[PDB]
Amino acid sequence: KIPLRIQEDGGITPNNDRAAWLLGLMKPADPAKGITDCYPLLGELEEVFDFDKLSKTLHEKISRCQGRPRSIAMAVDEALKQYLRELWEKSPSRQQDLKYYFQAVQEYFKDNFPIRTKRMGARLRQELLKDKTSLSRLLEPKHMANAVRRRLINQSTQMHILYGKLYAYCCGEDGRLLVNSETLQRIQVHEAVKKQAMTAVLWSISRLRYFYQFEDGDILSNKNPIKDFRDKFLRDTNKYTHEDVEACKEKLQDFFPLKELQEKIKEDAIGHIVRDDRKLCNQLLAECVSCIGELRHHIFHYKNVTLIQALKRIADKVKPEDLSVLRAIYLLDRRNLKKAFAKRISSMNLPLYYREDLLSRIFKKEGTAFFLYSAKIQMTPSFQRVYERGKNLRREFELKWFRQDAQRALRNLLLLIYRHHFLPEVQKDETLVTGKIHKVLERNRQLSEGQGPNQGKAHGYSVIEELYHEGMPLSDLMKQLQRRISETERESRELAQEKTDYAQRFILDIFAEAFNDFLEAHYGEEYLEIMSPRKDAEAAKKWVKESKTVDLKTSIDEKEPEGHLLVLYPVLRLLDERELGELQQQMIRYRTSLASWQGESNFSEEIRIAGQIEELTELVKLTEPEPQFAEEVWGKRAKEAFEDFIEGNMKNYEAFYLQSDNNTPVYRRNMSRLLRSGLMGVYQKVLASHKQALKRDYLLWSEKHWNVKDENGADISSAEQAQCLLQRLHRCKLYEKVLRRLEDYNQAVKNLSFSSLYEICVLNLEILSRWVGFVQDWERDMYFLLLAWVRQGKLDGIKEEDVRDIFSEGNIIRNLVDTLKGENMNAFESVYFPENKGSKYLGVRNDVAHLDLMRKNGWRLEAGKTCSVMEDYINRLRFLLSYDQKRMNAVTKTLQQIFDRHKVKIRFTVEKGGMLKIEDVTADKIVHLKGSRLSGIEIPSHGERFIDTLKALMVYPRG
Repeated sequence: KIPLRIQEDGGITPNNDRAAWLLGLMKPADPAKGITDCYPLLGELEEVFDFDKLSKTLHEKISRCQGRPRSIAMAVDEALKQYLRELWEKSPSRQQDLKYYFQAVQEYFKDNFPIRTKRMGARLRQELLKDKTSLSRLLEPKHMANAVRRRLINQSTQMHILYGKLYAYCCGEDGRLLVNSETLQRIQVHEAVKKQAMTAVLWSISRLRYFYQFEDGDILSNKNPIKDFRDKFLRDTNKYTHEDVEACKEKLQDFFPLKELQEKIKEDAIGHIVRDDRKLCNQLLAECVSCIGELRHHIFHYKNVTLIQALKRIADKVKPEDLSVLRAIYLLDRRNLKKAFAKRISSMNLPLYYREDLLSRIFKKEGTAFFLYSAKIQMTPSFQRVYERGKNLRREFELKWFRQDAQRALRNLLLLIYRHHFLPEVQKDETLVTGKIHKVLERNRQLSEGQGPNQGKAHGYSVIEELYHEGMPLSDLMKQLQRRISETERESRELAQEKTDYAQRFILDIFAEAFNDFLEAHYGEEYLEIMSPRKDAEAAKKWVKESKTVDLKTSIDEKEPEGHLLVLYPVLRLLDERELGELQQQMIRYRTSLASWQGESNFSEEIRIAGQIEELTELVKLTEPEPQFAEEVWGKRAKEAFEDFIEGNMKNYEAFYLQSDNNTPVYRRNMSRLLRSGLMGVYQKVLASHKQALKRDYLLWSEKHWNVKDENGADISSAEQAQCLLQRLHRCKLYEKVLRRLEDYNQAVKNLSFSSLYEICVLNLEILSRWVGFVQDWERDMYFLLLAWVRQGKLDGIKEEDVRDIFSEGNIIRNLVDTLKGENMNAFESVYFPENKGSKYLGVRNDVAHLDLMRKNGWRLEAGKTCSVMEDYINRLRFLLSYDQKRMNAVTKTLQQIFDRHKVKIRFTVEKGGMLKIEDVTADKIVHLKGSRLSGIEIPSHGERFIDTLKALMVYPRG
C-alpha cells in the first residue's frame, strides 16, 4: 500500500502509523525560544536512549572476541537485542516511538556490522572491523548517536517529498491522474522527460551567451538593460565593425546553415533580411530567444502536467508569422534531404571501397523503402551490439553472414541497411523477429546439456520459455521482457545485473538471426560483392561531384511545419551529437512507457507527438552543416585557437598537415570539432602551459626508421608492415619492441592530430552534463518539499502561491533566501550536512545551471580557497545533494564511471572535515597476449602527454 492516501476534500492522510509518525516528526522552533532542535522528539528519545552504556557493554562483549570480525558482529548483535529488550520493558509509556527508534538503530548496526557477508560492502565492512582505530571510531557513543539521528531525518524528508508530488499532480485542480498503485510510476515518467528537456534548454542558453559575447546576466530576461542590448546588437556600425559581424556569423554557421539559405534565396518576402549579414544574424538570434525563453518558463509550473501540453501552449502564443527566419531554415533543411544522405555516404568511405553499380543496386532500386527514422520502440538493440554478438555467434560456429578500414567499411555498410531498411519492415510485420524465436531457444537447450550436471544450473532462457507461448506480437513480448527486468531490479542489486544479462543476451541472439535471413530474401546475389572490399581512388572522386540523388522517406510535411515542432528547432539545432542522443532516448522511453499504460485520458496525441519529435531529432543530426572553410577562415578562429598549443610555428610540421586528403584534408576534422564545442576559450587559459604539438612527437613520426627487425631479420620501415607483423604473430622479446614502437608511434600521431585534446573535450562535457542533471534533481525535490511543508500547517507566513513564485520566476537561490525567513530558513536548512559548514553551497546551483565552467571567468577562485576548481565544485555539489544519501555519495561514483569509460583511473582522498582532494589520475593497463604462455604484456592505454594534460585540467589552480 502507498503510505499516503488522497482524500476527497483535497487533503492527504497517512496510510500507516509509520507514515504519520514520520510526517509529524518535524516541528520548527524559532531561535527566540529555547528550543533549537527541529526534531524535539528525537532529542527526547536520545535523552532516553543511553548510548554510553551501549558503547561500554559492546566494548566489553567485543573484548572477549579476540578481534574476530564475525565474533565481534555476533557479540554486538546479541548485546544489541538484549539492551533493546530491557529498554522496551522498562519504558511502557513511549513504546510507539521506541519501536521506530530501535528499527533505526538496528538498521544502522546491520549496515555497519553485517552478520551476512554475501555482498561486497559487507565483506569490506568486516575487513574494516579488523582495524582497532576503525572499531574505536565506529563505537563512539556520540558519532554512533548522530548517524542514527541522520537515518531518521533522511526518511522523514523523503516521505515528505512523496507528499508533494501526489498533491502537485493528482490533487492540484481536478485530479489529472487518478490515485492508484501505478500513480508513482506515472509521475516518475512525467518528471524524467521534463528534466531532460530542461537540461537541453540550459545547454542552448550557453550558445546565446557565446554568440552575444555576454555573461554574468540573464540573457533571456526582458528587462530594459538586457533587452535593449539584444535589440540593437550587431546593428550600430560605429560599435560593431564588419569584422565583428564576420565573427558572429562564423559562430552561427557551425550550428545553423546560413550559406545554403543565402544561396537558395539568390537562386530564387524575407529576402531583404537575409541579403544583409547584419540583419540576418540579429533576427535569427532574436527568434531563438523568444522560443527558448518561453520554453524555459513552461516545462515546470502547473497548467501542463505533460511536456507535450507545454509545447502546444507555446505554439499558440508564438506563431510562425514572427518566426519567419526559423520557418525558412526548417523548410530548407527538410527539403535538403538529398545532399544530406549524399555526404553521409561519402563520410564513411562507402564509395571509395565499392563501385557505383553495386551502391545503386542497394539504394536506388525502382524506388527505395529507406525511411529516415523508424518508430522503433525501447529495448530494440542498436547495430553495434548485434554486430558484436553476430561475430561471436559465428566464432563458435567457425547464417552465411557476419563473415570477416576494410572491416570498418563493411560495418558502416551493414549499419545503413539495418537502421534504415530492416527496422521499418520489422515494424510492419513481426513474423521476421517473432518467427525466429524458437530457433534461438532450441540451440541453447542443446548447449546446456553439453555441460556437466554441476554446471547446468540457472539455464539462460528458463524464465523466457515460461513467458513465451505461440501468438503474442513482438511488442507484447517486448513489454513482457521489460516487465521482468524492472520487477527484478527492485529486489536486489546483485541479482539485477545477473538477470538483466540473460534478458539482453537472448535479445542479441534473436535480432541477429532475423537480420541474416532478411538479407537473403532481398539481395541474394550481391552477397559476395558486399565482403569484397576493393580500394578505388577514382571511385570516390566521381561520387563527390555526382551526388545528391539518393532519396529518403519521412512523414514530415514538406509545406507547413507544425506549430509545436517549430518551437523545438532552436533548442535541437544548438545541441551537440552527444546531447542529441540523450534527449532522443528519453522520448523513446517516454513513448514506450505510455503505450503500456491504460490511463483514462485516451492519449492519442502524446504517442503521436513523441514519434514526431524523435523523427525531427534524426533530421537535425543528418543535416548538420559542414563548411570546410573560406580561405580566410583558416587565418581566423581556427588559427587563433591552436597556435598556443603548438611549438615553433605552423610553417613547420608541414609534412603531417599536408598529407592525402582522404577523410582528413588540410583542415582537421578534430580541429573543427574543438572550435564547435566552445571550450577553446577555457583551454587557452587553463591548459596554456601544455604544448599539444611538440617536436619530439613530430620527429618520431616522420623519421620512422626503427631498429626493429622482423622474424626473418628484415627491417621494418612503415607502420603498415609492423601492423601486419603484429597481426602475423597474433595468429618473446622481439615482439616486445614491435608493439611498443607502434604504441609509441600512435601516441605521436594522436598528439599531432589533436585527437588527444578532443578526448578530453568529450571527457569534460560528460562531467558538466552530469552535474547539470544533479541540479535538476535537487531543484525539483525542493519544490515538492516546500509544497508539503505549506500544507498541514508546517511553514509560517508562506501561502501556497509564494512557493510557486520562488521556483518559476528566476534566480531560485535569491528568492528562496528572501521568502524563507527566521524559523522557516532554519527549518529548511536542517536537512543538509554541516560537514564543513561553508553556508554558501546553495550558490553552486547557479554556477552549474548557468554553466560557468564554459567560460574564462568561471575558472577563477577566491583568496580563501586552496583546493582546485574541479575539487571546489565537487565539495559544494556533495554538500548541496546532502539533503538525502545515495545522491550525496553518487557525485564521486559517477565521476569514476566516466573516467573508467575512457580507460583512465582517478583516486580521491578524504581530508579533515570531509573535504575530498584529488590525489592522482593514473592511466589503465591494457594487456595483450593475456594468460597465454608468458605473463600478459602490460602497456598503458594512453600516452604520457594525455595523462599529464588531463591532470592539469582536473587540478587547475593547484593540488
